[PDB]
Amino acid sequence: TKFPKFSQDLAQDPTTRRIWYGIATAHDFETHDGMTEENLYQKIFASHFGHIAIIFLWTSGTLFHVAWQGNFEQWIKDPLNIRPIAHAIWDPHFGEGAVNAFTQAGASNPVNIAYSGVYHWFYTIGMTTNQELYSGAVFLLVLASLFLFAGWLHLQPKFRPSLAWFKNAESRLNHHLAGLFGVSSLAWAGHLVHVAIPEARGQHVGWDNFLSTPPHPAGLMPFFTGNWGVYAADPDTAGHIFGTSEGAGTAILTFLGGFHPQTESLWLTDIAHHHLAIAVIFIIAGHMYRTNWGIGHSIKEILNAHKGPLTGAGHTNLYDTINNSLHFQLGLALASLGVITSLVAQHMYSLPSYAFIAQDHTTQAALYTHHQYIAGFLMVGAFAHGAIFFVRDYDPVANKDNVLARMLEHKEALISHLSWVSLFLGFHTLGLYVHNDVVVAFGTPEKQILIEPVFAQWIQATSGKALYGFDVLLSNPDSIASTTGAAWLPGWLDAINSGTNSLFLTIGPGDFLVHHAIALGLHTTALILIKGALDARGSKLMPDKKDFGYSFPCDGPGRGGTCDISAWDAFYLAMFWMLNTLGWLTFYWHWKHLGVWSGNVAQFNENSTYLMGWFRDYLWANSAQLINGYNPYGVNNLSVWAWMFLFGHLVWATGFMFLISWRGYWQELIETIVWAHERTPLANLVRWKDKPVALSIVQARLVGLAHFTVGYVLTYAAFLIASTAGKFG
Amino acid sequence: MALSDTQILAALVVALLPAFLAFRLSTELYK
Amino acid sequence: MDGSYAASYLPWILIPMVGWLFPAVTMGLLFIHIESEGEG
Amino acid sequence: LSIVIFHFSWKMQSDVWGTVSPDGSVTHVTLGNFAQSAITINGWLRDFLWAQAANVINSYGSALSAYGIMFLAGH
Amino acid sequence: SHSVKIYDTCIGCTQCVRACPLDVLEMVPWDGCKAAQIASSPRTEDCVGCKRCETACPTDFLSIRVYLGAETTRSMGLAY
Amino acid sequence: ALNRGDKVRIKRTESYWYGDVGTVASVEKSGILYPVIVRFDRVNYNGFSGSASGVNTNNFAENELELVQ
Amino acid sequence: FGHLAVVFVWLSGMYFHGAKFSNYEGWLADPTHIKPSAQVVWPIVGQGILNGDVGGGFHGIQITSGLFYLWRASG
Amino acid sequence: MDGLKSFLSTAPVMIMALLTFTAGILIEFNRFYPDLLFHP
Amino acid sequence: DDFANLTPCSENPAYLAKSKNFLNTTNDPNSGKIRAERYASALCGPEGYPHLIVDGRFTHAGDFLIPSILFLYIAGWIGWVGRSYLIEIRESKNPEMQEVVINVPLAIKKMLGGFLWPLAAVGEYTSGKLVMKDSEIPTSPR
Ligand code: CLA
Ligand code: CLA
Ligand code: CLA
Ligand code: CLA
Ligand code: CLA
Ligand code: CLA
Ligand SMILES: CC1=C(/C=C/C(C)=C/C=C/C(C)=C\C=C\C=C(C)\C=C\C=C(C)\C=C\C2=C[C@H](C)[C@H](O)CC2(C)C)C(C)(C)C[C@@H](O)C1
Ligand code: SF4
Ligand code: SF4
Ligand code: SF4
Repeated sequence: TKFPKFSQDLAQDPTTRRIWYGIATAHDFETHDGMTEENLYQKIFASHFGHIAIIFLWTSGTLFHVAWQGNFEQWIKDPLNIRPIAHAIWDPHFGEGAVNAFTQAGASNPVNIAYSGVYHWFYTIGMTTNQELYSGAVFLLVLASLFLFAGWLHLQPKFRPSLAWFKNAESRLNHHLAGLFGVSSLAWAGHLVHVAIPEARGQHVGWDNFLSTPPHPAGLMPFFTGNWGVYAADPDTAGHIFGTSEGAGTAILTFLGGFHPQTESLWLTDIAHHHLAIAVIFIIAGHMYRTNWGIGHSIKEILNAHKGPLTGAGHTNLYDTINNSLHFQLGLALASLGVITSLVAQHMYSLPSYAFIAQDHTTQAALYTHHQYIAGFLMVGAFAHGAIFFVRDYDPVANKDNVLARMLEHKEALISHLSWVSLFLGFHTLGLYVHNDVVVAFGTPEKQILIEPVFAQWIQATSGKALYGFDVLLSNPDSIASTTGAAWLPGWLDAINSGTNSLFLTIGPGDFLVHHAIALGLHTTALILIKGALDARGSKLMPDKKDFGYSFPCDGPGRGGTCDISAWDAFYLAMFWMLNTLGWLTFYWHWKHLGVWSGNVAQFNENSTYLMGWFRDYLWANSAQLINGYNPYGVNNLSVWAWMFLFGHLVWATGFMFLISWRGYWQELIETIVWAHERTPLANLVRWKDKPVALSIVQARLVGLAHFTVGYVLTYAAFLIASTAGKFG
Repeated sequence: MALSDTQILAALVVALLPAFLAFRLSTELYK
Repeated sequence: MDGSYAASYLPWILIPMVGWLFPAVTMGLLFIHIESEGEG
Repeated sequence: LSIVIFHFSWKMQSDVWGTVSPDGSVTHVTLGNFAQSAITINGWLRDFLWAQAANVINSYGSALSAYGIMFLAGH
Repeated sequence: SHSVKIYDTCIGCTQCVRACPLDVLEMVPWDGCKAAQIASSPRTEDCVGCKRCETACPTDFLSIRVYLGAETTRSMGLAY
Repeated sequence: ALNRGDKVRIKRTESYWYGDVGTVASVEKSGILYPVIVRFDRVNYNGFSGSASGVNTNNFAENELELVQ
Repeated sequence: FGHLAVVFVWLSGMYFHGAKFSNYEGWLADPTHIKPSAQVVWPIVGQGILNGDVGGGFHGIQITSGLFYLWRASG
Repeated sequence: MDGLKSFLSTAPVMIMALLTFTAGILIEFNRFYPDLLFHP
Repeated sequence: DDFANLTPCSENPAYLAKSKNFLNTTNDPNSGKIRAERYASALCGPEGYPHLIVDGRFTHAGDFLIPSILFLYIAGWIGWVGRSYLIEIRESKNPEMQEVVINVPLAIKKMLGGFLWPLAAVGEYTSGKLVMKDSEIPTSPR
C-alpha cells in the first residue's frame, strides 16, 4: 500500500494500525525514510510558511465575518450596552424556540455573541467603519497568498537554502531582533501616533489623507532639534471622551500612567512612547552579533568564556549543542513563549489596554482563561521536546563536564528535593483545608486557621498600595523612591489606590491558601516533566531506554512490570497535572473576579478558606442559570452553552475508557466481531482491506488523553461563559 | 454602512487565489 | 436559517457543500489514496 | 446499580412519597417532575442531582454536617 | 518483524529458549560461558514480542533484548 | 586478584548494583570472559510482575570491579 | 464458622447499642413523632453537634437501618 | 508463650498500638484543654 | 500601623457580636466563653475570625514560632529514633525479619534515647558518618 510514503514499515502493515500510525508520524520529519538534514530543514521552512499563512487566513476570516454579519458600526455607538456579534447562525436543525432565543443583540436573524474581545481591539486601534474591516480582510487574504507563494518558491530547486544558511545564528539573531522585533514595534508606534490617536481624538485619518495630516502641530522639527518635550505637552485631560474632540490634548508621547478615566484602559500616548522606546532598545540590541563585518560579538566565544571553578566546564561546547539540535531550540522557544503568554494573561487582566474592555467581564474572563491554557500547553510542550532532545540529540562526550552533563549528574538530588517540596506543600496545604472544613462544619468557624498573606501585601505596599499601612518605599511618601519626580507616579498611585479596577486586587487568607496550592501544582507538574526528561536516557529499571526511542509502550510484565516507563508516558501523566493546576488557577481567578464585579468580595473572602465553600458557593451556586438553558418550559440564549456543558461532561467521561480499559479485552472482542462478520450471509460479499485490530497501547493513551482534554476544556468554557453571561452579560 | 453583495462576491473571488496557491504548496510539500 | 445580511443566499448553498459535498468528496479521495495498493 | 438506585429514588420522591391532606389530596416530595424531566440527561443533571444535592451541600453547621463532610470525602 | 539480539553476557541457562512460545530462539555451541552455549534467534520472523525470553533471563541486565519493529500478520499474531 | 570473601564495588554502569558493594562468591579460571561471580545482599528487579524477590547474584569481568574489603 | 462468629458479634453489638444508647423505649410510645436513634457521639472536638434532636428530649444520631420497626414487629 | 509475644511484636500490632496511644494522648489533651489556636 | 486592615478582636464589632453564641466544644458548659476570651486577643478580619501573622515578628510568636519549635523537636525525635534503630538492626543476621517483627526491647531502648537528638545529630555530622559520600551510593545510569 502506498500510504504512508514516508515509512516503509508502516506501509507493509496489513492492519488498520497503518492508517493510525501513519497519521501520528506524518509531521515527524526526522524519522522519515531517507531523510537528510538539509531536506529536513527545507521542509520545516516550507511548513512554517504554511502555518503563518494559516494564521493570516484565520485573522482575515475573523475580520470578514465580523464586518459582514456583525454589528460593529452599531456597537461603537454604545460599547457599554450592546453585545458584539461573532457570526450569523444558519442551522436547518433549529426549531422555532431556538430561532427566537438566538435572535439577540438587535439582529434580524439568529446570531452569536462575540467573546474574543475583538470589537474593543478594533475600536482602540482606530477601525470605525465596516469598509475598513473589509479592506483589512482582503489585505490579509493577499498577505496569506504571498506567504503561501513564498513557501512554494523557497521550496523550488533554485531557491532551496543551504545547510549553512540555516545554521547562521548570529545573522538570524541580528535581523530578527533589530528588524522583526524592533522595526515592527517602531512601525506600530508610528501607526498609533499617525492614525490611532487622531481617531481616538475625533480626527478621522485614513490612507486618503494621512499624508496631508501631521500627527503633531509643531511636528518633525523638535525631534531633530532635540526639543522632544514639545511632543509631551498638553496631554489628554481627565475629562476626555474616547472618540471625540471634547477634552482631548495634542500630545503624542506621554508618561501619564494609570488608566483613562472613561475607558478604564491605558493611555494611548503611553502605549506610543512605550512601543517606541522598546523599538529603540531592540534596534540597539540587534547590532550585537558579528555577521560579516569586523564588529560584533560571537556567541561561541561568549559561551566558551563563561566557565567557573564550581561548575567544571561551564558553558563550553553549548553553541554546537544548541545549533545542531532542533529539539533544544524548540524546547527553549516553547518555554519562553509559555512564560510570556502567562505574562500576557496576568498583565492584561490587571492592565487593560483596549477601550471599555474592563467593563466586559465575560470577554476578560474568556481571554484570561484562553491565554493561560495556551501558556500551560506550551510549558508542557517545552519539557516534552526537551526530553525528546535528551533522547535523540544529546551527545555525552561533546557536552562533557559542562552544565548539561552536570544536570544528569545530580539528577537524583534534583528529583528527591523536588519530591520533598511537592509532598511538603501538599501535606500541609491539604491539612489546612481539611482542618478548616471540619472546624467550620462543626458549627464553630472561629477556630479556622487563617494566615494573612503578609509578603504579597508587603509587595503591594512597595508598589504603592496604601491599605495595609506598611508605609514602605512607594507607599512611603518620604522615601527616595517616591520623591524622584517620576511623571508616572501620580497616575500610577491614583490607579493602584482605587478599588474600582483589578490593579493589585486586595488579598486575604483564601488567596494565601490558593496561591500555595497553585505552587504545589506547579512544583508537581515540574517534578513529573523533569523526572521524565532526566530519566529519558535511562534508569535502573531500564538502563538502555534511549535505544528504544522516545515513545514505546512498555518492556513487558517482566522485571517488575514496566507500564509507562517511557518519557512520552511522563508527558502523558504531566498533562493531567497541568490541567488540574490550570483548573485551580482559573477557579480562583473566576470566583475572585465574580466577587469583585458583583461587589460582594466578602462572600469569597470568608468562604474560600474551606473547600465546602468552593463546592457550594462557586460550583453549585453559579450553575443555576447554565443548566436552565433549555427546560421543559422553554429555551433561552444559554441553551447552546448548556448543551456544550453536557457535551464536555460526556467527552470527559468517554476518555475514561480509553484510559482505564486496556487492549487485550478489545482485541478479543474484535476477534469475536470478525468471526460474526465472516460467518454472516449477505455480509460475506463485503470484506475489509485492512484487518481490524484494537488500538495500540500508546495510541489508546493518546486518544484517552485527547477525549479527556477536549471534555475538560469544553466543560469549563461552557460553564464560565454561561455563568458570566447570566450574571453580567 | 453594511456591505453589498458585490463586495462579498469579490472577497470570494480574491480568496480563490490563496486556495490555488495553497493547493500548489501542498502538492509541493507532499513531493 | 434566514438572514438579513448582504447576499443571504450564500449560506443556503455554501454550508451544504462544507457540510456534505466537501466532507464526502474528501472522504472518498482519502479512502482511495490510503487504500491504493502498491506504487510505494 | 447507580442508575437503578437513582431511578428508584427519583421515582419514589416524585410519584409516591409525600404528604396527604385531610381532604385526600397528595403532594409529592418533588411534585410530578419525573415524567417531564427524566427524559433528557439535562433533566437528570438539573432536577435530580443539582436540585436534591442542596440538602447535602447546605448541611454545614447543623446535625447533618457529618453527611456533608462525608459527601466531600467521597468526591 | 521484531528484532531479537543476544549479547556476550549470556551464561547459557537456556531459560529464554524454554520460555519462548513461538519457537524463535535456539541454543548454539559457544565458548564465552561455562555452559559453552549461547542463545540465537534464527526464526525471528515468527516473533510476536511477548518478552517472555526477556523475563526469563537471569543476568543483571537482559543478555537477550527484543526490539519491536515492523508489524506483519505474524507479528500481530492474527488468526484472521 | 579477587578471591573469595572480597568486598568489591561494581562499575558495570548498567547493572542493578552500580556503585553498590558485593562479595565475591566464586572466580572461574579459564577463558571465560565474565569469570567473577559476585553476590549481593539486595536483590534486583528480576522476576515477573508480582514476584516477592529478585536475583542476588551476577557475573562480572575483573576490570569492572574495585576492591574494597 | 469464623464468619458466623463475626456476624454474631455484629448482631449482639447492634442489640446492645439499641438497648443502652437508644431511645427505643421512648420511640415505642410515640412512633409517629419520635425519630429513631441508636448512636450517641461523645463531645470532644465539637462533634457533639452531631447529637441532633431526634424528638422526645433525646439527642443522638438518627439511624436509617430500620431496626426499631423490626424490633416492634418482633414484640 | 514465645509465639504470642512474637505475634504481638509484628508490624501491624505495633503500628496500631502506637496510633491508639497517640490518639488517646491527643484526645485527652483536647478534652482537658480545648481550642488551642496558639500559645497565648 | 502594621495591618491596617486587621483590627484587634477585643474591639471588632463582628467578633464581639459572634462571640456570645460560641458553641461548646467539650462537655464543659463554659468552653465557648473560654474560647471567646482566648481569641479576643487575636487580630480579627472584617468577618470576625482570628488571623495568624507569620513574618518573623515576636509579638505574634505564638502563631508560628512556638508550634514550629515543638513540631521540629518531635519530628526530629521520631526521625532520629527510626534511623538509629534501622542502623542498629542492620548489623544483625536477618535485618529484614526485624523490620516486620519489631525488636521491642531494642526498639524502646532507642525510643527513650531520642530526646537528645540535636546533640546526637550534630555529633553525627561532625563525625562524618551522618552523610555518605556520593561515590558510595548506588546510582542509576545517566
Ligand atoms: C478560517 C477562517 C474562517 C472560518 C472558521 C469561517 C467560518 C464560517 N464561515 Mg467563513 N469566510 C472566511 C473565513 C472563515 N470563515 C473568509 C476569509 C471568507 C471570505 C472569502 C469567508 C466567507 C464566507 C461566506 C461567504 C460564508 C461563510 C460562512 C461561514 C460559516 C459556515 C461554515 C464555513 O466556513 O463554510 C462556508 C464558508 C466558506 C467555505 C468560506 C471559505 C473558507 C475560507 C475562505 C478559507 C479558510 C480556509 C481555512 C484556513 C482552512 C484551515 C485548514 C484547517 C482546518 C486544517 C462559518 C461560521 C457562511 C455563513 O455565514 O454561514 C452562516 C457563508 O455563507 N464564510
Ligand atoms: C443534530 C444536531 C446538530 C447539527 C447537525 C447542527 C449543525 C450545525 N450547527 Mg448547530 N446546534 C445544535 C445541534 C446541531 N447543529 C444544538 C442542539 C444547538 C444548541 C441550541 C446548536 C447551536 C448552534 C449555534 C449557536 C451555531 C450552530 C451552527 C451549526 C452549523 C455549523 C456548520 C458546520 O458544522 O460546519 C463547520 C464544520 C466543522 C467545524 C467540523 C468540525 C467537526 C470535525 C470533527 C472537526 C474536524 C476534525 C478533522 C480535521 C476532520 C478532517 C476532515 C474530514 C473531512 C475527514 C451546522 C449546520 C453554527 C452556524 O449556523 O454557523 C454556520 C452556529 O453558529 N449550531
Ligand atoms: C528583517 C529581516 C527579517 C524579518 C522581518 C524576518 C521575519 C521572520 N522570519 Mg526570518 N530570517 C532573517 C531575517 C528576517 N526574518 C535572516 C537574515 C535569516 C537568515 C539568518 C532568517 C532565517 C529565518 C528562518 C530559518 C526562519 C525565519 C522565520 C521567520 C518568520 C517567523 C514568524 C515570526 O516570528 O513572526 C511572528 C512573530 C512576531 C511578529 C513577533 C513575535 C511576537 C513577540 C515576541 C511577542 C508579542 C508582541 C505583541 C504583544 C503581540 C501583538 C499583540 C496583538 C496581536 C494585539 C518571520 C516572519 C521562520 C519561518 O519559516 O517563517 C516563514 C523560520 O523558520 N527566519
Ligand atoms: C511550535 C510548536 C510545536 C512544533 C513545531 C512541534 C513539533 C513536533 N512535535 Mg511537539 N508539542 C508541542 C508543540 C510543538 N511540537 C506542544 C505544545 C506539546 C505539548 C502538548 C507537544 C508535545 C509533543 C509530544 C508528546 C510529541 C511531540 C512530537 C513532535 C514531532 C512530530 C510529531 C507530531 O507532533 O506530529 C504528529 C502530531 C499529531 C498526530 C497531533 C494529533 C493531535 C490532534 C491535533 C488533536 C486534535 C484534537 C481534536 C481535533 C479536538 C476536536 C474538538 C471538536 C470535538 C470540537 C515534531 C518535531 C512527537 C515526537 O517525539 O516527535 C519527534 C511526540 O512524541 N510533541
Ligand atoms: C485528588 C486526587 C489526587 C491526590 C490527592 C494526589 C496526590 C499526590 N500525587 Mg497524584 N495524580 C492524580 C490525583 C491525585 N494525586 C491523578 C488523577 C493523576 C493522573 C494519573 C496523578 C498523577 C501523579 C503523578 C504522575 C505524580 C503524582 C504525585 C502525587 C503526590 C504529590 C504530593 C502532593 O501533592 O501532596 C502530598 C500528598 C498528599 C496530600 C496526599 C495524601 C492525602 C492523605 C489523606 C494523607 C493521609 C493518608 C491517610 C492517613 C491514609 C489512610 C488510609 C487508611 C484509611 C486505609 C501526592 C501523593 C507525584 C509524587 O509521587 O510526588 C512524590 C507524582 O510523581 N500524582
Ligand atoms: C459491630 C460492633 C460494634 C460497633 C461498631 C460498636 C461501636 C461503638 N460502640 Mg460498642 N459494643 C459492642 C459492639 C459494637 N460497638 C458490643 C458487642 C458491646 C457489648 C460489650 C458494646 C458495648 C459498648 C459500650 C459499653 C460503649 C460502646 C460505645 C461505642 C461507640 C464508641 C466506640 C468505642 O467503643 O470505642 C472506644 C475506644 C476504644 C475502644 C479504643 C480503645 C483501644 C482499642 C481497643 C485498640 C485495640 C487494641 C488494644 C491496644 C488491645 C490490644 C489487642 C491485641 C492483642 C489484638 C461506637 C459507636 C460507647 C458509646 O457509644 O458511648 C456513648 C460505649 O460507652 N460500645
Ligand atoms: C538530622 C536529622 C535528619 C537529617 C537532616 C538533614 C540531612 C537536613 C538537611 C538540610 C539541608 C541540606 C538543607 C536545609 C535548608 C533549610 C532552609 C533553606 C531553611 C529556611 C528557612 C526559612 C526560609 C525560614 C522562614 C521563616 C522564618 C521565620 C522564623 C518565620 O517562620 C517566617 C518564615 C516562614 C518566612 C534526619 C531527617 C535523617 C532525621 C532527623 O530526625 C534528624
Ligand atoms: S503496558 Fe500492558 S503489556 Fe506493557 S507491561 Fe503493562 S500491562 Fe503488560
Ligand atoms: S519476544 Fe516472545 S516470541 Fe519473541 S523471541 Fe522472546 S519469547 Fe519468543
Ligand atoms: S535466558 Fe539469558 S542467560 Fe539464559 S540462555 Fe537465554 S540469553 Fe543466555
